Amino acid sequence: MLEAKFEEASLFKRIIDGFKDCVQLVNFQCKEDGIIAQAVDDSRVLLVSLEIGVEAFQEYRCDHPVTLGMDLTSLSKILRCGNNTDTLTLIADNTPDSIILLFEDTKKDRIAEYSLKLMDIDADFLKIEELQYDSTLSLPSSEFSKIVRDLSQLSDSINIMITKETIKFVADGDIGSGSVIIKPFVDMEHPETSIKLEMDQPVDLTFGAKYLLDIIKGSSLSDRVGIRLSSEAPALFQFDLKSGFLQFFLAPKF
Amino acid sequence: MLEAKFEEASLFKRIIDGFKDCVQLVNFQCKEDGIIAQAVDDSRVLLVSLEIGVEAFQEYRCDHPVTLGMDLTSLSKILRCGNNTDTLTLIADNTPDSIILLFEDTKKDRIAEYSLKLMDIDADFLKIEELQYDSTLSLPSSEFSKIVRDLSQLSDSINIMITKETIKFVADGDIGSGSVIIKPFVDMEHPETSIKLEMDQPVDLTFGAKYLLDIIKGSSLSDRVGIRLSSEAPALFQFDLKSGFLQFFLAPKFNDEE
Amino acid sequence: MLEAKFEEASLFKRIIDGFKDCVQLVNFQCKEDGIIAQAVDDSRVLLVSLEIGVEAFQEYRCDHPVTLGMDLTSLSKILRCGNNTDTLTLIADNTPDSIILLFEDTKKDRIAEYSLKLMDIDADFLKIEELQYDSTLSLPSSEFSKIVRDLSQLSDSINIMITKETIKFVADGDIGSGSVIIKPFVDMEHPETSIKLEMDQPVDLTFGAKYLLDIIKGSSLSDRVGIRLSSEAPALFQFDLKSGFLQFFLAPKFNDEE
Amino acid sequence: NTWASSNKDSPISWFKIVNQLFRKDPHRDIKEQFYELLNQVELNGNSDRILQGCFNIFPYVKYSDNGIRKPANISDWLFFHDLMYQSMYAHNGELLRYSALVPLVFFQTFGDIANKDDIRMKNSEYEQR
Amino acid sequence: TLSLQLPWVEKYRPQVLSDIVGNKETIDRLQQIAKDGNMPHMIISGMPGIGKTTSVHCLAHELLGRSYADGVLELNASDDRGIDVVRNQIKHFAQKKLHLPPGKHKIVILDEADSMTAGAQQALRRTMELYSNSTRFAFACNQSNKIIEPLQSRCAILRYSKLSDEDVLKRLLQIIKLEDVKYTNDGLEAIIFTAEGDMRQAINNLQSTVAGHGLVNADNVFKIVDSPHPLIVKKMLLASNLEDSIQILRTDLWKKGYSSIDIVTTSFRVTKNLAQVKESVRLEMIKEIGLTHMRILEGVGTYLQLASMLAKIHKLNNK
DNA sequence: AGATTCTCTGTTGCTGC
DNA sequence: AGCAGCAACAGAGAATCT
Ligand SMILES: Nc1ncnc2c1ncn2[C@@H]1O[C@H](COP(=O)(O)OP(=O)(O)OP(O)(O)=S)[C@@H](O)[C@H]1O
Ligand SMILES: [Mg+2]
Repeated sequence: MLEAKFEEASLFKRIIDGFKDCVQLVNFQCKEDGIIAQAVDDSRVLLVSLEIGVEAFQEYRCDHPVTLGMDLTSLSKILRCGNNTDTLTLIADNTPDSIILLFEDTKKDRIAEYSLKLMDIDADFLKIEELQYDSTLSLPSSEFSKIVRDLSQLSDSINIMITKETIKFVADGDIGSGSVIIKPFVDMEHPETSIKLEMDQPVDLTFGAKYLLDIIKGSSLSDRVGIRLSSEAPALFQFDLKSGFLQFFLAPKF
Repeated sequence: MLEAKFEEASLFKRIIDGFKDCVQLVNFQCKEDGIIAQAVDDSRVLLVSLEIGVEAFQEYRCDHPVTLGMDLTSLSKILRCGNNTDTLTLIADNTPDSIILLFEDTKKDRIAEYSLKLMDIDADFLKIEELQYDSTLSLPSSEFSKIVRDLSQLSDSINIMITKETIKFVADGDIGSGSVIIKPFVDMEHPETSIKLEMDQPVDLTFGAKYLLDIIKGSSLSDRVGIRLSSEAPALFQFDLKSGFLQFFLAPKFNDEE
Repeated sequence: MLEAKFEEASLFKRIIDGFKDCVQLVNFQCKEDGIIAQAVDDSRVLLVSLEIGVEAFQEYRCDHPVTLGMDLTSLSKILRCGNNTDTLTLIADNTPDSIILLFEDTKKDRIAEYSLKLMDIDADFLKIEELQYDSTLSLPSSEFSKIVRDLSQLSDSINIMITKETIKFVADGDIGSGSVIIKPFVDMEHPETSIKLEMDQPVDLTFGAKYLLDIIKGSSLSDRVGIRLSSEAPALFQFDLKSGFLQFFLAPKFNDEE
Repeated sequence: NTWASSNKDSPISWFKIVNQLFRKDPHRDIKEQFYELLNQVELNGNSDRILQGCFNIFPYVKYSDNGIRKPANISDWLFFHDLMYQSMYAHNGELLRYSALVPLVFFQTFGDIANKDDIRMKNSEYEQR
Repeated sequence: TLSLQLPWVEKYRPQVLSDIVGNKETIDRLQQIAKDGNMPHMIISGMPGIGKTTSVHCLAHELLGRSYADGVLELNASDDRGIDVVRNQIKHFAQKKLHLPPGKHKIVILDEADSMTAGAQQALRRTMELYSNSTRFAFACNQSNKIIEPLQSRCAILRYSKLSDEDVLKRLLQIIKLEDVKYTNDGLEAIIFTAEGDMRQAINNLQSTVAGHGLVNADNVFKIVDSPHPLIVKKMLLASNLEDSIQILRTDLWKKGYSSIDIVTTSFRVTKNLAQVKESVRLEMIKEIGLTHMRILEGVGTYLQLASMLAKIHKLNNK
């Protein structure tokens, strides 16, 4: 059965904010070691993959895995009742037709409970993550958001190019061209602002700006973002959670 | 004549915000003991009724009642000049073709004055309030707004059910069902957050969510909201003012009736 | 060549915010004593004229004037990368096909660089400013914005009337009429709130509210606004910069002329 | 006199097509004239207005008359057009291809060499509606 | 399988104006234009698959040389081509500064110009008029009537025609020589017959027959690419006896899976475009083909309705 | 913490097929 | 006498600045 209680409804709301808009259907699966969820957009260029370990919850009980699919729009519509500080418990039996969201305030006072209708989705979780990527980099997610928001205005394509000690984002369209160049650096005054880069091979990939814009939402879940690029596979943008992570795999433009 | 000066234009602006959208025409009447106003929506399921006593004003003079009708939209269009802190004076002669709104800053400086065209409406104020209602309850208005905003997403109908020591709001539609259950409680740490309930008879009524959404606007006028329900009449949602109140009477859905 | 470095990208962003919306094409020209820019709207009732002296920059080098025209919309689209605190350098060769905007953070870290395509515009800068205007007045720009925002709701025309020691803004339309009357006054408690007026001749001009609304944007560049009116020419609304100014010349309505 | 650029890029005013539908040239093959008129009616896309034009013009046109039957045969076509036009709002517009044929029945039935003058026309139907 | 090969329509897509076997007059015109320069605004109209997009692509490439990337603006029907795009992007490209040779100009290629809205087409007039000295417009459409007359007045009009048998035969022979394919005269004849002046369709059918059987023979072409649909319908309508037309409709069309809607609609086209019989009998046959269509659109589409339509057509032809 | 401005989304109206 | 595709305008929500 499904029985997962989040300390703050806010965490779940931000996680769902990440799937929001860019995907319509999400397939969740709870099990002994936590909850995972996957959603693929219609064009199949973006995969949103979530993992929340048992420790991210205030209470988690699972003696029998349950897989459940649902319309994200329906889910987010209901995901603004958490008061953020409310407690949220996800509940479902072993053969569910619905998923119950239970928001409660500390005191017995107010109890908002929802029963969301589920969709039947053929279980087919993808495992496209690579052992090694050509290049790996992490930087503050707010910085990544700005970089994406800058360039987006210029083109529907933003190119990411990596060479030794150099990361360069570029957009070129009708009104002109733009570029943002960043360099690796360790800031001891607070390392959450550092920019790391490990390059095994220079990379140069192009992505659709509309998708990178969907991806930047993860900033609200983590201070830093990890970006893993390869010429052999979809790029991975990852936002770590306490016991978990939200991952976005994006196929480069051919 | 009409001569009513509000200390802060803000109070009048929030009051009108309450009539806003849900009604088009409002009938005001000033008299010796204050100002009243009534507005009924086209489908006649909602009545908005206002009462402002003489003491709510900084200056009020009335030696001859005046009744005046006007388009709500026209009034709100003009009701964003108050700077909130501006002083507002409503002025009209005994046989008006217009209503004058006069906003002035403390110093003689900016004087914004408006002359709003009036509409002729057959004077017919309703007096549908009941002596006793089946059940009566009050709770923080922000809480009531959240309750309404939650459920609204699920259905066009929100049911309110009352049993001894239990108030339950429920919505059930396409995507599923939802409910908010609250219990009476006295909070001494600050009683403006308490939830009172006096039940003479269990009640169970359904209202059109679109209307409850119009009603929640009153939160901006009062910390608490009083809800009086009866199986014999429209429900009353009331927002108290200093010397006055804004009331919303809403007819329960028969099965399909807002 | 063009080589102008702004200490804070924010100043340039606010300046461009002023041309924004009301004009489509802007003609810039850098030279030995600074940068000027002019833009005229399609109906030719509004001219936006800028002047930034050499001292407004952290670094400015010019051994050869360059004139360049561009689409305002394209420029603003790119003008939200300044982080406000970023440093901004405008760069262009003597015969440019583009204008380079270079934003850099203090540290070598992040460098956002843009290459904006230019438009060819027949160089024809206007010099319509008058020696003397009938009346001249200055007042806080936030106050002027409020005055414009008030009246705008009432009509598409706002009249400015000046008589000895009196400035009066008036709008009159469908829902009624409004007016804002201000009087000259020196506030020593802080003279940036004073209202000065020098009248050589009473004036009474009407302007299209849509244009005055475009003009009020200059508040973000200066605490005060100077307004110069004449019955012989377009009115001048001016917002001073440290070494420079942003000017808006607006033609009075003939009876129907913005 | 400006019309060269019009012949170069502009089609045939539906009024000009209506007056051409009542004209027969004695020096050209009737089949070639019919295919030229079909292409002009199809290119205009406004078969309804052309037909309404034909309906207003046919009583004033000179046509060798035996017993005014020609008008009886054309009432059946016009009725066929009205059924087709009603069906265009109910069904996906595959039937639109047959709409160009009804105006050409006027050329077959009422086309005469006598009709050298352009008859001007109006819109009694909009006023009646 | 891991990857595919490029089709012969794309692989052997002409890149020089000499390789085009289309209309010789317009081809030499565009060749001389690319040789001398000063390319004017143009609108190329015609039918699908005759060398319209390839022609303008070759012209732009030969005229711009290496500056094709930064001097040519391609906009197809797959991209937004509304009033906003014409207002912002096309105007920014036309106003863009670019150092070009003293005989070249920036080219704006607009594929499928017959699909642009009226507002965009109206806004394009002054857009192409004020920048006609540094920006040129080339439209490629199938129906020139869909483009407004003001736009057609500012440009040349090139009407491309169908490709004769000789040109398509020569192009197919060149492709076979370049690909070393086993063929025969009757096979190429059947290919050209099933192409109907469509060079792209001809090359596609040739490549499909090659990859499906290896030998380009009339038997293979007919077994893979069924005979033209309109020709069997024409032979059915032009039948002299009712039983022959009924047998043709039964065996060739109904027993092979052709839907009744396709049969009646193909039937309408054949008749409209018929020239063997007179005008009045053609109009009567079109009238009868119409009632059958109305009955089939109402869901009464069966073989009996088509049989009755043929019977009524024969009764009309029965004097 | 509050107010103002900008951006995005939804709804309505108009035009074209 | 659908739809659709549209495009434009208005309203609401979120973010930034004072
Ligand atoms: N004259 C020609 N010579 C050689 N190949 C040709 C010729 N015309 C067409 N083709 C082939 O057909 C392919 C497509 O031609 P297109 O020019 O795209 O057709 P089209 O005439 O533009 O009609 P559309 O695009 O359907 S409106 C080319 O890539 C060639 O392989
Ligand atoms: Mg093409």
